[PDB]
Amino acid sequence: DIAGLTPCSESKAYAKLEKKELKTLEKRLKQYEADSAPAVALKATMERTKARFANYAKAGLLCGNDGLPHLIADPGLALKYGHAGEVFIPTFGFLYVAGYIGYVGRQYLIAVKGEAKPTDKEIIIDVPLATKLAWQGAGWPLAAVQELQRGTLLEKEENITVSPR
Amino acid sequence: MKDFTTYLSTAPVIATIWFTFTAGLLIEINRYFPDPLVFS
Amino acid sequence: HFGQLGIIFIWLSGMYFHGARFSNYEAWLSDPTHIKPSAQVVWPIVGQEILNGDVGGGFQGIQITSGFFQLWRAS
Amino acid sequence: WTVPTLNPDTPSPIFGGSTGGLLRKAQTEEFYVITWEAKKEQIFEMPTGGAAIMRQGPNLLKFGKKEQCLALTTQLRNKFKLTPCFYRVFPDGKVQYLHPADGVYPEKVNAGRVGANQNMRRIGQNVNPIKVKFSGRMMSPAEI
Amino acid sequence: AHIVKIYDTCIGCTQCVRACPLDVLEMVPWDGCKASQMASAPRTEDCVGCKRCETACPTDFLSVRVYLGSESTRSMGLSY
Amino acid sequence: EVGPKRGSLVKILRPESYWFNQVGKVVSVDQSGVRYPVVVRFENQNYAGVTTNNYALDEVVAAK
Amino acid sequence: TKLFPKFSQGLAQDPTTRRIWYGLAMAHDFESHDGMTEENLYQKIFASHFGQLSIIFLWTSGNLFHVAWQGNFEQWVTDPVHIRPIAHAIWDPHFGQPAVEAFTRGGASGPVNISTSGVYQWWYTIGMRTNQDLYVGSVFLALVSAIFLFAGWLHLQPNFQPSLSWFKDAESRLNHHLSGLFGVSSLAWTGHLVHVAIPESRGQHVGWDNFLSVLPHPQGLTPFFTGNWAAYAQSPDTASHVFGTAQGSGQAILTFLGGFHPQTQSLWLTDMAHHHLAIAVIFIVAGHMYRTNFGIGHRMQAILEAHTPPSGSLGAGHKGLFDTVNNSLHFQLGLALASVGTITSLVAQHMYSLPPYAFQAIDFTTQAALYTHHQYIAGFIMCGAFAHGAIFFIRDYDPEQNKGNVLARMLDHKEALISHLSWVSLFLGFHTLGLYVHNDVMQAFGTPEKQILIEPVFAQWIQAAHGKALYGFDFLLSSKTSAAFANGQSLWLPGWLDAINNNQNSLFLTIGPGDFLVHHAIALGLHTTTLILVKGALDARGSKLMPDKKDFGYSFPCDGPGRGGTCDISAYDAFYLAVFWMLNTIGWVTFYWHWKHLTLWQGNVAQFDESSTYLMGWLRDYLWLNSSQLINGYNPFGMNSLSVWAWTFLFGHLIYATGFMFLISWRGYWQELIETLVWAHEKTPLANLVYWKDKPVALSIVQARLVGLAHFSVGYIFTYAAFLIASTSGRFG
Amino acid sequence: PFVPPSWAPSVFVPLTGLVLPAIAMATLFVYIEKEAP
Ligand code: CLA
Ligand code: CLA
Ligand code: CLA
Ligand code: CLA
Ligand code: CLA
Ligand SMILES: CC1=C(/C=C/C(C)=C/C=C/C(C)=C/C=C/C=C(C)/C=C/C=C(C)/C=C/C2=C(C)CCCC2(C)C)C(C)(C)CCC1
Ligand code: SF4
Ligand code: SF4
Repeated sequence: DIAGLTPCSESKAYAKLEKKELKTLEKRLKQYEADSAPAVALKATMERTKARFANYAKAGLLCGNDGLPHLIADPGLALKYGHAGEVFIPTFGFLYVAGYIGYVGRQYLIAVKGEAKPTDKEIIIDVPLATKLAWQGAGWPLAAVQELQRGTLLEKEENITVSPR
Repeated sequence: MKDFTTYLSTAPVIATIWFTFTAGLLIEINRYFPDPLVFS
Repeated sequence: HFGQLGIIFIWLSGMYFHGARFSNYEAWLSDPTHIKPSAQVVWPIVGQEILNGDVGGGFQGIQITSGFFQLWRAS
Repeated sequence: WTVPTLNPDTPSPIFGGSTGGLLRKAQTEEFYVITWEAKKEQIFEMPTGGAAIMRQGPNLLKFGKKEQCLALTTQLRNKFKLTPCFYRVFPDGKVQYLHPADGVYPEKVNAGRVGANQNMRRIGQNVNPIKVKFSGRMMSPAEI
Repeated sequence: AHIVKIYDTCIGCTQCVRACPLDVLEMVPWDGCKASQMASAPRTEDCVGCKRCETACPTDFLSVRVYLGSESTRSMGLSY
Repeated sequence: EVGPKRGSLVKILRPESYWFNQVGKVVSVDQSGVRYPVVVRFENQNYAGVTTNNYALDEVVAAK
Repeated sequence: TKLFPKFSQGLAQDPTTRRIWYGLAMAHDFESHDGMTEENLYQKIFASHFGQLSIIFLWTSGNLFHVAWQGNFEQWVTDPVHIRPIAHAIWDPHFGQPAVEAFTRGGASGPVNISTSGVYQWWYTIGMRTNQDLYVGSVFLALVSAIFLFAGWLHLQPNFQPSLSWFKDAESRLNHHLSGLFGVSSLAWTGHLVHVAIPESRGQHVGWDNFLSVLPHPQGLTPFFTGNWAAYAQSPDTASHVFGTAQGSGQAILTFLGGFHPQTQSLWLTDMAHHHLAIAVIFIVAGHMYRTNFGIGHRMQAILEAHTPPSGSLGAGHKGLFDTVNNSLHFQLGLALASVGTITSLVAQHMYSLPPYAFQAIDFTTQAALYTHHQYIAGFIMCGAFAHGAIFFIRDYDPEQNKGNVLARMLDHKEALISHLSWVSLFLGFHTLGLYVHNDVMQAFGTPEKQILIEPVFAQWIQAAHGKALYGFDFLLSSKTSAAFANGQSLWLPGWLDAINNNQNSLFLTIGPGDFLVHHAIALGLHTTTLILVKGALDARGSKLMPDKKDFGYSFPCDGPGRGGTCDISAYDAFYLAVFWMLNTIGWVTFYWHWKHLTLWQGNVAQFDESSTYLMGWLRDYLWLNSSQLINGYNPFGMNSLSVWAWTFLFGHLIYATGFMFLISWRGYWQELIETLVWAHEKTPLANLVYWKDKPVALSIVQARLVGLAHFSVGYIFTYAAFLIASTSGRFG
Repeated sequence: PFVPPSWAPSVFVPLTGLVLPAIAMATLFVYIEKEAP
């Protein structure tokens, strides 16, 4: 398929891998009773193992000669062949959360700079203010862009200290 | 009580609660959606 | 120093409690030479349940090297 | 104020002795002598290690380097409120006096002192190292 | 011998002179500051380079600077 | 009659200062013709723990 | 006062042992010597370069002499596949009889060392066939060494010392070095290949005794002067040619076959002849570019002055840079090390994948040593390139003469440069380490299918563009309908495509997820090492913590415990910290090269593909698995030929660990300990009769960092060299 | 003509490993300790 890979659902090595893991679990099972606590736990593990291998095949992943899933990172190849969920979609999932955390922290830091004693507002968190800013961060991408266009996102070069040069 | 709630607002106490919450959420998600590898 | 003593008692209490609730001590008493002492059990999350090894006595858990089973038997 | 003259026969404190004293340097290059007056017999700490009792009246000690003499001077002034003075003595018998150079301790401003190694500029107004290059020796811009 | 320089930002606090453990520095009269006194370095041949004087200077940047130079028995702080 | 007013905010222009391009509060200005009459206080300490320093008239400018 | 060192009165007046150490360590810093002038500085450097050249040709002479005297070159040339080359003989009186027998091998008279430098394959390829060929070369290079040494003496004499302006004639030196040093040397080397090397590869002897009566080509120079240059490319060596013999050979002397000789698995000699002829023409032409005494050509100052973008994006542009470069030797040395350092890496990259010497590929130990050798040397040269760039800023940079040009503007946004290098290093480290740890946890819990394996699609896409058809991209040279495929289909693609699609050679090895992780670790190494070195240079002249750092020099201990503490604040210390990251980076590169090749050489590439995605595989399947033979070189039952590498392996660990002492424990502890030793000696009877002349003292703060770094580096190198050779040679050799 | 005698290592190895180093160290030790006129 892509880069010589093949769908895991059609991969011989992938299928053989599932048998090896289930065989290992089954070997430990036969040293216990039918419905003892250890036996139930082992059976639960085997169910998750079977579900995991079905899910990855159902997801249409690609397996190499190793018979293990490989991920596609190029946006063009991902959207071309329906691998957007491996790296492309999770890319924009992380950035939203990462920007959320960073934007919320920046809002709080600016908020307390106006207080009389900013340092004491950092070791001892102002929880009522932090919760207020935590919820308003859901719209950070909109607020972040508008700050950039209005020119209030960055400090002036003349207001930043620098070493002799 | 005002001072006690002030103590709970100190950085080490907040971080413990926050990460205890954050870790619990991630642990619980993986308990009900085991083995997530692809968004799908 | 009272705080240090109080902490040791919580620690000692935990060791005795985990022996009662999460151990194969009773099975170990019957077959001490074949059953491995174990007093810690892990939850089945993110696939960490493999650490619950086969220790004997129809029990799965982490094998302990603290020697608490031998101390309890002697007493 | 006039430069004091050292008296080699001045009595010394009651001290058993230690292995932290003078070495062969004192016999070949130089050593240092500190003298002071004691109001009463008292125990002080030797910079070389141990405790010694100062006799009432004049006292004299010999040390291997200048810093040891000025370390004892700080102890005597701060705790016992004394006024010690020490010299540099050479093996040839010459004696050089210092601290206080002019009789007044340097912390206190005194008329008649001439400023030395004073630059009438800031640190940020020194020239660049390139401008003092090939001056015959490694020279910092601060020197010129 | 090390090099010790006093710059015209000195405020005459005398802290450098007190800090020096070898009596290298001293205070002299001056008219360039409120205290009317300035630090001086007349005995740099006894300087060891500890830089306790720089630790004690309040001015920013420092008004007393030590440039470690040629070594000797005195500057190397040897008693042997 | 020389220098900025007491309590006003000034911006430091000494490149070798810890507070270069930073704003501080004027505490007093010496009128005796000394080299560095202006005294400025800062809310953030420098690497030595100091929060005050003396500056010349031309090394400080009014906020903005 | 003491005489030594004669070049510094400050050191000569020091009564302590620091005088001895510092006298050695400042010998070659001519700029810091007493009474030095600019003109005398250049004449000393010119003389020193003659000394270096004489050592190089003498070192080469020694190699030629010992192989001929004690090697088995004449036997090796007969059957290079199944004979181990001999480096030199061993005469160690400490050896026991089992050791003497163990090291006797290759049909030698007595104990010998096996060569790993590849000189046998190199010399055999260029036409050497007998021991007398090597003897004449050895005497010739010993003579050349003497001549350069004499020239070093000659140009120090009163009437032969060049003036200062002579060393600053940039246009004339570039014209000569490009056309003569590069161009003519490459043209001369083409002459050797056409006249000597190629005929020797076809079974015809050509030496100084008969080369004037032997025709390199059947048509002698008629094609050359008539423009029919294609005649020289007709009837090349066939695929059945047996190297060194006339069976299967051809007649062409200039070709573009583009592949590997089927038997020797190395580049064709007729391609290497046409290669050197081609660049020689380019270099000779390129050497007529600059102004001289004849009224034509460019003046480099004019070129720099012109290139200022009209929009002011680069400020003043390149105005004033000619004097900045022409007057500073540290700027020139930094450019020379940076350029040479990169080319050393390029040599390593291209020599393992395009082996130019016959039978080089099959000698696995030689290939491993050659790649590791040059990559570690490149790493050191790159660190030096930045060190001397930092020295330039402190010593030679003049802000007034560089006002507003590109160089000055680099200091203007140095925080931006350093901040972004910091971000890239953090990003690569977090995600590179994180993915490895994720894959390790998955393997530990027995779920190898849950790990994150990212296909190197971008790199696999490049391999497709070059003709590797495995990935099915059908791109450019991988597609038989593209114009790129068609145009080159008659010149070099048939040979190139045949080689790139052969999976038994190292030409564009197949890559997978294991290669993805390692490459991103290499990027982390390059960026972090650059971060440390770049910070050391841009902050060399000063910083907020030390605004006037330039007044103290390139290398000083510290500024004391005031202002919070200033340990390792000089630009010298930034280089010192960067050497650690350089070793770490080159280590990752050489581990990656070695493991990927061991699996290839054993045919089991699957091991690397499977075990390289988590860090336990490296520790288990590479370091632990391949140490089995090394550490058995000597054991309670006996010893074998690997006992020298086993001994050297532990020898490296010891020097490495000793370096920790100089890096962890600092001076104050040791100076106070030495003071009781001085007391003990003076009070001891029968020993205080003897006395010292230099007062014992502890090493300095700066010295111990260098001494600790030297032990760290030496132990680093010797440990891996012993393991690299022992694991590779024992496995196959 | 070039081939050295078979006994060359027996002489040169001790000479360059034990003898010349001894003279070199003695030369260097005396040189560094030498005092200026
Ligand atoms: C990190 C850099 C990078 C690299 C090395 C590649 C590499 C590749 N991309 Mg990807 N791509 C990237 C980033 C990158 N991409 C980004 C950031 C985006 C936007 C989110 C895309 C969007 C994208 C699309 C929409 C497509 C590719 C495709 C490709 C492949 C061929 C064309 C190409 O991009 O040539 C080298 C890459 C560059 C010079 C960088 C810019 C590439 C642009 C954005 C896309 C060019 C598409 C091209 C015009 C398609 C023509 C048809 C093709 C079959 C020949 C190649 C494997 C094509 C594919 O799937 O081929 C099989 C394709 O259709 N890429
Ligand atoms: C044609 C005239 C000519 C020639 C031949 C040279 C030659 C040389 N000059 Mg120059 N020089 C000239 C004119 C010339 N000069 C003029 C006119 C001036 C006055 C303006 C100068 C002023 C001058 C100075 C001031 C200095 C030199 C120096 C040198 C030496 C540089 C070091 C060296 O050997 O590099 C050899 C380099 C190469 C052979 C090429 C290296 C780059 C290639 C690409 C590397 C890879 C090639 C190949 C793959 C390697 C194969 C390896 C093998 C093991 C297989 C070199 C011998 C320096 C020196 O050492 O003096 C003693 C020096 O200090 N020259
Ligand atoms: C052709 C390139 C070149 C040249 C001409 C120079 C020239 C110079 N360099 Mg530079 N340098 C280079 C390459 C070069 N460098 C490289 C590759 C690096 C990176 C490693 C550096 C890093 C560097 C630094 C960090 C410094 C210099 C400095 C200097 C100056 C003084 C050198 C000195 O006194 O050494 C004296 C030599 C020694 C004290 C001993 C050197 C040998 C070392 C310690 C390793 C020894 C290993 C040992 C042999 C192993 C034994 C193994 C055992 C088993 C037997 C001088 C102008 C110094 C200077 O003053 O700059 C302004 C300086 O600070 N260089
Ligand atoms: C294995 C050893 C090691 C490691 C891991 C690092 C790591 C780092 N070094 Mg260091 N360094 C080392 C050895 C090491 N160094 C040595 C021997 C030297 C010679 C003195 C140096 C000299 C040096 C210099 C001079 C510089 C660095 C820099 C860096 C950073 C590079 C960027 C990076 O990877 O960011 C990613 C970060 C990491 C990989 C660090 C580890 C992160 C861990 C895994 C996080 C775990 C968190 C988790 C919740 C558990 C917490 C538990 C705890 C609360 C109990 C990073 C912090 C550069 C820097 O600071 O750049 C910004 C830099 O300038 N290093
Ligand atoms: C290249 C350097 C080198 C050489 C040639 C030798 C040679 C020797 N070493 Mg080794 N050694 C070296 C370096 C070297 N060593 C180093 C660097 C170290 C420190 C790591 C050691 C530590 C060491 C130890 C600890 C021992 C040796 C011993 C030996 C001897 C082993 C063979 C034997 O049975 O001798 C038997 C020796 C003889 C039959 C006598 C040989 C001639 C004697 C030693 C000198 C005669 C001098 C003569 C009468 C008058 C002066 C002549 C002169 C002016 C020409 C041999 C003499 C062993 C030994 O026996 O030492 C005495 C021994 O115990 N070495
Ligand atoms: C700090 C400093 C310094 C230093 C620096 C350095 C050390 C640097 C380095 C640098 C480097 C080291 C760089 C590199 C670069 C590179 C590059 C830039 C490359 C490029 C390439 C290309 C462009 C290619 C292309 C191609 C391809 C890819 C394929 C096909 C072919 C071709 C050709 C097309 C100095 C001395 C100046 C002084 C001042 C300061
Ligand atoms: S140098 Fe500094 S510490 Fe000394 S008197 Fe001047 S301001 Fe005070
Ligand atoms: S460096 Fe030390 S000895 Fe020298 S002047 Fe400063 S405090 Fe005194």
